[PDB]
Amino acid sequence: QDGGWSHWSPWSSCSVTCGDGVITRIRLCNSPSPQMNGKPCEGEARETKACKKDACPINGGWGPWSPWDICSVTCGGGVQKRSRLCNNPTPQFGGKDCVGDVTENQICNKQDC
Ligand SMILES: *[C@H]1O[C@@H](C)[C@@H](O)[C@@H](O)[C@@H]1O
Ligand SMILES: *[C@H]1O[C@@H](C)[C@@H](O)[C@@H](O)[C@@H]1O
Repeated sequence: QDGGWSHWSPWSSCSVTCGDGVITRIRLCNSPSPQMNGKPCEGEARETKACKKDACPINGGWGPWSPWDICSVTCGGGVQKRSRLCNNPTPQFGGKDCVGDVTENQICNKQDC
């Protein structure tokens, strides 16, 4: 009794919901399975195909902070600024916006005036 392949199983769904992945389907050497010294089934027991979905969301990421602006003062109470860019990367395909402020403030040179 030589082995015989069962019918293919239904194709699975895409391995991913976005971007590229694969759909798989399987067979069993059980229709009939091989007996002792009978020929085993010839071929593949699994078949992986490829599926392509829409691009995955790209969440925003902050770029480097700009250098601190020079202090508005040399003694008592200064305020210097600093800025950011949400373009490393820029949000795309429904990705989340960067979290946080685009600009930063801080007191400086607050000392003996
Ligand atoms: C599965 O992957 C996530 C990241 C989103 O792209 C969903 O829309 C998709 O179903
Ligand atoms: C700037 O502030 C003035 C008042 C002086 O104290 C300078 O020495 C400082 O750089």
